[PDB]
Amino acid sequence: GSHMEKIIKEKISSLLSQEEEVLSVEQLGGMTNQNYLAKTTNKQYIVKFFGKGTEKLINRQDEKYNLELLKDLGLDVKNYLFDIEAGIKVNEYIESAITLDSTSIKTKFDKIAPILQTIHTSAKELRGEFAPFEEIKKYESLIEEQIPYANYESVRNAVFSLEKRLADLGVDRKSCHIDLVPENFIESPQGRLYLIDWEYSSMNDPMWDLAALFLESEFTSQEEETFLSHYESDQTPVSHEKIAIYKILQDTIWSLWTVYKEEQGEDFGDYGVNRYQRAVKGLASYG
Amino acid sequence: SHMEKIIKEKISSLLSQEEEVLSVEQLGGMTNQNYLAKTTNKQYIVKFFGKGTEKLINRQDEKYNLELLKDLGLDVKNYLFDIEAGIKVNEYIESAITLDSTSIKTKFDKIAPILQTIHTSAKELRGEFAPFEEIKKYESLIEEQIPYANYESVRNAVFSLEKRLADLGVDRKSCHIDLVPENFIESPQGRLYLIDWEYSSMNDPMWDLAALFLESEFTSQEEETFLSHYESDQTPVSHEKIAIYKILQDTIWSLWTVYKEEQGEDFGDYGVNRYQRAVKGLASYG
Ligand SMILES: C[N+](C)(C)CCO
Ligand SMILES: C[N+](C)(C)CCO
Repeated sequence: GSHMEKIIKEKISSLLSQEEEVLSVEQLGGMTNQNYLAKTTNKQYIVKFFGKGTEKLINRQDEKYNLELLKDLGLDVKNYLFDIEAGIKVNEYIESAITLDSTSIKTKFDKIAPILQTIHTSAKELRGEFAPFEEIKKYESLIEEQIPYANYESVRNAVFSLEKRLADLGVDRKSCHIDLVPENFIESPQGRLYLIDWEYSSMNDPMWDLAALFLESEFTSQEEETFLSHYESDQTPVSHEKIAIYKILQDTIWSLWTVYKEEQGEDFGDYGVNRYQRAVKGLASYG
Repeated sequence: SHMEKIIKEKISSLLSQEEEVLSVEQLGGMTNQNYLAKTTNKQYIVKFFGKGTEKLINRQDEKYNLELLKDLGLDVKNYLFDIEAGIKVNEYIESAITLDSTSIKTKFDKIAPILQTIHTSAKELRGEFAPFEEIKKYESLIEEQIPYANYESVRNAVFSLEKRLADLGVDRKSCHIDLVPENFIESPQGRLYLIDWEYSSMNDPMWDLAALFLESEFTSQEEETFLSHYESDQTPVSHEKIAIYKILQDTIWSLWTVYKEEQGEDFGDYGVNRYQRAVKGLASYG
């Protein structure tokens, strides 16, 4: 316990049917939000309190709209409560589910590719657009201290030169998840894969999501080619160069996100610097 | 030579009063019979349509297509196109550099915008290049049995790619269809010409890219570099489609070779080597 325990009980009893009590409340990991697992008599619930500083990062009204909008696709787990004023959301917790990792993900291509095809060709108009260069400027002005990363102004300029390349290649605007870390995929006992945690989801080019999938799980070149044969279709075209560019933009943006989050109280060790350095490496190989 | 005579006869109407034919030599070439006529002030390519090629190429469409493609300024000047005589006469670019599989690798910045120009031309060429239909076409034209080993099984494998292409999406654009490096000619004034449009037809642009890569044996790094010059919002690129079209080209042109050899040509090992590269491609693709 206890006051956090009290709040969590104070906030999920309205979901508890006649004759039901909370057995235990456990803290979970997580990067964006303050997460808990509430175990009850009948079932378990994921409780997510909006993380430190995230109000500037995520439009929570947009997120709520997007959760409702995407429900019929059946990709995510259920949301039981989404209460913006209280700063809380409660999701279904899938029992005996397996959370994917960078190793186990390599065995699930035939399940992941159709999930991504589903969202990318859904025609869903999400509230909010992910404009990568605008996002960089966003994190720049949110960060109070100077950005700690070496040679930033020059790296930033090299990164911004990619905007013209993207415009020349053509940028698509489709519903995207935006954050394809392997832990966002869970497999239930029946063998059904779910894609969870849509809080960053926004309109973007689908090559962003492919880049994220590949980067976050460190796909090999062969693995990328094999995944792409699962994914590529008339309705889901693939540009390899766009993927390479979005990998650089992602490392750039999330390294900045890390600086912001760490000013808001977090500590992610070397997460931020490692991503930044990978962006620099990506730039050198690209250019 | 009676050859001398008919050549003089044909380009006669192009020459003036004391303008004369200095010499005539035989050129290389795989589809037609080609000759260089050197005259007082101009040099001309004289092309006699190859034996049996009327079955392969619609010459009336080719003439039409020539006219339609003129305002793009890609080809050299055509002076004569006589279907009845079975002859065309083009300008021969003096002291031009004919590109080869080596020199083509230094010309990406000139080639990519040529291919962008044709592929985004919005022009409706007469003739559609449907590769699986083209395979069936060659099979019907070939009189003896196709000599290639295990052909039925290989053909089966090749035809299994029709459905893959349909699932990837097939575009329909004006294409050159025959991008051997020798079809690129560099003038001493600096411009690159793309010549010999006789196979040009509506097709997926990934076919032209596959032909360019395959005929000059691009390395994968060279392909990637080339695609950096070519890829754009208007000219999107699919790596898998390029790989499939390479297999299709090797198959089709191996059959073209059997057909041509039945007309009396001898291309040495060209046919079997292309067929076997399709076999190799199919193995590497699966
Ligand atoms: C959003 N990050 C990519 C920074 C990790 C969160 O899943
Ligand atoms: C048409 N081939 C590809 C067989 C060679 C002619 O350029």
